[PDB]
Amino acid sequence: SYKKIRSNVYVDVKPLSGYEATTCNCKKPDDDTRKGCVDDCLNRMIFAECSPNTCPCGEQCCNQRIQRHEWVQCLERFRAEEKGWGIRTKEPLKAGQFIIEYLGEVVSEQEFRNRMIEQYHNHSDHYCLNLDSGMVIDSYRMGNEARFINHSCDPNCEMQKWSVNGVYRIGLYALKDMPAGTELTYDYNFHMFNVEKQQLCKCGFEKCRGIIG
Ligand SMILES: C[S@@+](CC[C@H](N)C(=O)[O-])C[C@H]1O[C@@H](n2cnc3c(N)ncnc32)[C@H](O)[C@@H]1O
Ligand SMILES: [Zn+2]
Ligand SMILES: [Zn+2]
Ligand SMILES: [Zn+2]
Repeated sequence: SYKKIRSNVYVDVKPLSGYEATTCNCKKPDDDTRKGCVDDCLNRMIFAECSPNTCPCGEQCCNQRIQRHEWVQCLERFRAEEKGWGIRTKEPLKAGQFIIEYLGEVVSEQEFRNRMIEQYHNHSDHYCLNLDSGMVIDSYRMGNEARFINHSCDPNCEMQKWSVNGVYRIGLYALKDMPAGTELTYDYNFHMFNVEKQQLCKCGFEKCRGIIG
């Protein structure tokens, strides 16, 4: 239970990326149906999204996925085995594919530490990612479906920090091909803000670490 938000809620923090000037030099394809900025793209290489009114490809550019909230419509919440409630795809997914933005409240470290002590006592789950410079996307109360995605020691998805119009935002990308019905997973230890509490890992993998965080 949470409020669904279409976009992040900025509380007491602004996660400015520091860089702004972005022009591709990767060129428009003549076909309307063929995508513009692919793996060559200068901006994509530094994990920055193109700006629509400056990009050499304009509307052909597929390096604006967060900006344009170009999420996938497969995602389905389901009764996960031992893990509670998880999320899978009804449709096959290819590697490198943008899946969903991770949404929530953007809060400072002290604001989150406050919320942890003041409000998130005797809580069995942990809904938040490190963003930047000790800023946190908290999704305990507000967020999207990306909050139901479980941990794996062997993940098929990955949280990527992007500069979008001067602002850092986190997007979920596939690491491998995934067929219909398969649950989405990522490695928490990377992104999850270090909390004193530890949890047994039920990801069910040969070389499972046995612990989360
Ligand atoms: C961000 S929530 C994920 C959604 C959660 N499954 C639910 O039902 O709301 C993280 C919590 O899910 C559970 N969880 C996620 N991955 C797990 C795993 N690999 N093994 C056991 N529990 C897991 C843990 O209780 C963890 O605190
Ligand atoms: Zn480009
Ligand atoms: Zn572009
Ligand atoms: Zn594991």
